[PDB]
Amino acid sequence: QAVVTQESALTTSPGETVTLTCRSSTGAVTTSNYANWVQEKPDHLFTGLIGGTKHRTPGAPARFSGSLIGDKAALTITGAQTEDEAIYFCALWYSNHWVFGGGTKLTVL
Amino acid sequence: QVQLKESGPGLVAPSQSLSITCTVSGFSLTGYGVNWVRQPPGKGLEWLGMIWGDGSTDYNSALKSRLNISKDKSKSQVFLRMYSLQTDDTARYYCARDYGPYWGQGTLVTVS
Ligand SMILES: C[N+](C)(C)CCOP(=O)(O)Oc1ccc([N+](=O)[O-])cc1
Repeated sequence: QAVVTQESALTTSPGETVTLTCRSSTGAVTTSNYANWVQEKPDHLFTGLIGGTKHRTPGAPARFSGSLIGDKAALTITGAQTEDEAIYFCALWYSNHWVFGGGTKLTVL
Repeated sequence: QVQLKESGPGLVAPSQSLSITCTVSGFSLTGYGVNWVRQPPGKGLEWLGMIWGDGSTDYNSALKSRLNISKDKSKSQVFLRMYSLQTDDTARYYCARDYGPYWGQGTLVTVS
């Protein structure tokens, strides 16, 4: 069994730099786990952000960036906007399945 | 521009079963994977299965027995199927293209 963890919620403000972090229960997240980052907008709109641990999905704004930081993966926004306010999701490829984190609620004030 | 689209059936009765169809578009169904993710109303995202660009398909272990992902290359559709429908199955169902991601609108499925 493999539980993925994300921060429940985090508060920021325009122009600020933010870091969301997807971690594992089994152990350090790697390139093997192919970290996916998805944003949930109201009315249930998922939009792909980060692919292959760190590939900006051909659509995500330049302010979105993925990478591994320590034993975990992370999504960072460099100069956040109001419209970045949403719940972000991360999935972890454990070889033959996919595990979703609980989502991070990001309030842009 | 990619485009996926969850064309499933309205409500569904308990005991009866459901079937959903993903009409992908803008690319070849043998060149990537497609997953069926689903979110119970007011709940977490959940993977149910995947179907390799080659045809292999894996399944969310605990929901092995009720599913069946498969696809019609010519029709460009990917199909998913559960059996033994129950209440906690009322969720929105989405199909995601691999290498993107690339999500689908979804389509709420109720269960009465
Ligand atoms: C683990 N697997 C194979 C079952 C799914 C991997 O798909 P992905 O790496 O998450 O999507 C990808 C893959 C590659 C790039 N890129 O820029 O080369 C980006 C996203």
